[PDB]
Amino acid sequence: RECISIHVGQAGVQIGNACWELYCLEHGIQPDGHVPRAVFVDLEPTVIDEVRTGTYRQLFHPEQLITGKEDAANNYARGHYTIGKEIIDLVLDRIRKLADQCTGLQGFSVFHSFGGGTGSGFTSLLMERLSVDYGKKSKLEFSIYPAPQVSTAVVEPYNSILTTHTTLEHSDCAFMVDNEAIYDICRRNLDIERPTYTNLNRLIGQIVSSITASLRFDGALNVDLTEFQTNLVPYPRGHFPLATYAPVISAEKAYHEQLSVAEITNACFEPANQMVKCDPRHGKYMACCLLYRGDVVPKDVNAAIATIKTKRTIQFVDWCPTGFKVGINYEPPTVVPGGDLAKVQRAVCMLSNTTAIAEAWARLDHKFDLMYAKRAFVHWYVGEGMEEGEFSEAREDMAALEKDYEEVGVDS
Amino acid sequence: MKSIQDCEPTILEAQRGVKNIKKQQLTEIRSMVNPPSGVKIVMEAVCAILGYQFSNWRDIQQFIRKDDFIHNIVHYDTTLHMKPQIRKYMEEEFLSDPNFTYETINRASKACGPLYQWVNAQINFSKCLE
Amino acid sequence: REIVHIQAGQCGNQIGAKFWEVISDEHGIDPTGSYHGDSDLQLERINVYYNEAAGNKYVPRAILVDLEPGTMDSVRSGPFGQIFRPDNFVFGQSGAGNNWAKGHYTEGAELVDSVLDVVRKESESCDCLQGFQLTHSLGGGTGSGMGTLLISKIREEYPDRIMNTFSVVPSPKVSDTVVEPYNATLSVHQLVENTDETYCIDNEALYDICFRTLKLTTPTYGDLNHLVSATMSGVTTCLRFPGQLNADLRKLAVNMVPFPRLHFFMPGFAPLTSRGSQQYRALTVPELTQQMFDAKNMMAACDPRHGRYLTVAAVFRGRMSMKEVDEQMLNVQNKNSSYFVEWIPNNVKTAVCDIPPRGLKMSATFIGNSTAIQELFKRISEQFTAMFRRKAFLHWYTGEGMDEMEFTEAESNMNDLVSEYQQYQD
Repeated sequence: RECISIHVGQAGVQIGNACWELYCLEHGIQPDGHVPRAVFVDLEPTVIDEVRTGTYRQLFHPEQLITGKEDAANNYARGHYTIGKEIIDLVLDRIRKLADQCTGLQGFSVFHSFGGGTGSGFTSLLMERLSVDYGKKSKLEFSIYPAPQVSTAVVEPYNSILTTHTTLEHSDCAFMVDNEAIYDICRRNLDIERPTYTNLNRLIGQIVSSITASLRFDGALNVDLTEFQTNLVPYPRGHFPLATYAPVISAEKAYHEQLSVAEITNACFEPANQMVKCDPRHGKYMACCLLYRGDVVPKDVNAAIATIKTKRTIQFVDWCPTGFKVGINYEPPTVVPGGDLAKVQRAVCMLSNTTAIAEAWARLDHKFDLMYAKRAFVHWYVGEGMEEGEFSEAREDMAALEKDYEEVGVDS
Repeated sequence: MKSIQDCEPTILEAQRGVKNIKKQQLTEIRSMVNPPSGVKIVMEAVCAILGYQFSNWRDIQQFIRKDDFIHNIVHYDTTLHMKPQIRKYMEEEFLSDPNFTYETINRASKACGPLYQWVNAQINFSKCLE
Repeated sequence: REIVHIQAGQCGNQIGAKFWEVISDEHGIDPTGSYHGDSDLQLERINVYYNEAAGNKYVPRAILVDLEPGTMDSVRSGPFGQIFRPDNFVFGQSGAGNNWAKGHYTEGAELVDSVLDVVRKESESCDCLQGFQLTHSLGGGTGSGMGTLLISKIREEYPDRIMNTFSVVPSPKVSDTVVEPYNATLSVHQLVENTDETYCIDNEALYDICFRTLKLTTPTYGDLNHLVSATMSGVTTCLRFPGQLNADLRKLAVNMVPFPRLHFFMPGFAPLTSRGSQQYRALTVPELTQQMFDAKNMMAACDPRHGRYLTVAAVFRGRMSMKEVDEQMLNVQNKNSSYFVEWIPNNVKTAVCDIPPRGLKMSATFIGNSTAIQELFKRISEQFTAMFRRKAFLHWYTGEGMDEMEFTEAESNMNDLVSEYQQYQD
């Protein structure tokens, strides 16, 4: 049943902030009735501060917007050890007043960001402290992960090679977006040239309502959070979908007759419409979840998938021969006024586990190398009670996750 | 013979100990607001070797930040072994801890080990009339 | 999280006087100290820069330091002079007796205490201290001697914050001052150990930009000063408004320095339009970068172009398509790919706050960390060595109780630092 959510980081709160709006619209909540069921954590006030003021003052009981007040770092170490340490407790307490406000949830949608103030490091220690206190539950993190070129910091590389080992072993399944790869979509398929961190967030707020939210409206052939952990993993390692959503188009490429079921599904495999610069052309897929929602009738799907099943550019991997799932829900997506998608009638979120993400792992491992290769920027981390270890071991580690996501290709 | 014997090739070893170090390694170190515990015990060990009275991190920043930190190191006595009791102190205090352990520190920063090697030399030569 | 001025010296007073002219105006504050703005947002963070006094007048937290005392009778004479609360002004009676040594043993060495006092009494009246901006020149009396002493006390009482220093370096070919190289060199050694973020501005580079980029006939020391303050509101203050992506003071610093030799930056502002001549309707973001990276919109000595940048940090601030920024920056990193350092892998650190500076519609400070700053310290160090070489003025120094040997020290030292910057000219 319903399911707490933790946004940590400059980013993560913004992501929330859109996303939480949509929700509330979705069930027809005003800006007041019941009360949201999640938390926002950060070491630097200003972001959360907007939230305390802008409409939606009400609609959180103010316990749960925990904000630090000291620095935000911008550098893991500090955020993990040193500063952040102070806040931990106090956060940890709310979700434990919040766990026991409700029965039988399944997990924690984390949204935390792989650059931002807090929030490699911090998250690192959070997902870790949850993992011991709630060893059982499900931990889906939607993380935002830094583009192959459009980096905006000079320690994106340090933070993200530090993060992997903390998320690898402790979050169940970690979703990836990247900012850069989102940009195309807004330009071409939607047709705006203003895509702020605020537009993209309106977008991810849609891909999330289709996992969870929507499942909770119960439709016809329903899929569920455990299911994943069976159907998308296929081994131990925390494996990582990439997300894709399907009919993205704007409100006057709307008129070009229906979006057939058949189409939208086909439109996903198109490596110019996914979300993470990677392109699946030489990836092998290994597992999909196509969740449809709106008027999609099982048969339709169960035909359209057949076509794909034979398209042969697109490779499934040998040692699986199956691999699908289908979500059909009702509830036809709902459309946030200050957003930009059409009144569609059905859309399709296929997320799927691919050896293509061998790509994404590369760039950052590469970037990093250059910088570590001199030592360069080290002193901001060393000096925060974080070590020379953590550098070496979080590369050597992540390399050795990267040979697995290749090896589990192709070898039958 | 023309030898001293007692710790002899330790004082030709302790000699590498001073010739290792590089100023830029200090400059980064002295900037470190709160480096790991592995740094911290080593710096308490230098402070004793130079014979500042014992300290703790806050105080140590205030001390190390000085102009003459690096200068005193470069100006120091490699041939000192003249009756410090800092030997029996440092041993009761530190050479009895296996976390005062070469490796941990040896990875620790760049060249923190060479500094540990330097301290170690200042102890293991201080065994001079044992 | 809130932060605390220190205005040492002649310039160091003078700039100040405009800066609080700016900053105040970005929060709708009268001369008196009472607020009259519009949008609550203005008033939300005053704390960074203020103190609330009873009644409702927010008095700026500064300290006004000087070893003579007509300075202060000018700062309070000003148009935005009431503001400070009198207790802050610490004058002396000597004169900026224009000898560094006299300002760093001797006359300032005395005065120090009547300043630290006001700093602790100020420091502990605010919540969470963030850092101190210390503004001053390597020119006059109090600036290089006395202020470079000052920090050595601060950085030992408050040994963790940051320390911005805005120094008005000794502008090579538009000098006064026959001792310059003595007065500079002695302080730069001291800066490079103990402040974590230092910004060199130079009067003739500063000049330049005002008759040709602006097209002003008569550049008053006052105008110039006025221009400097925009880069300093623009760095900090901005992030003490909301944002989009938001870097900040710790961050800005914490994204630059690739090793730890403090590293001195170079400000560049960005929509400068020459008055009547530029009401060509044309503001976006390709121009803002267009402008900014242009080697005649540096406020500081050299032209970037003989070296690299190591890090760059563009803090934009108005409405914008956050993409078109993020892109732009990219292009810039590719068109001039030649010299941008090929072993740091991205350079820009974009930040984007979110309110415009008053009349404008978006502005954007640049803080470049170039290796071109070899080419200032050579210049300076040259003039010194050459004139030191014949001991040649030495006595207005020796006699204040400092040796010669400091004059050696400082040079060597400081010269070696230039070496470092050239290693990454590779």
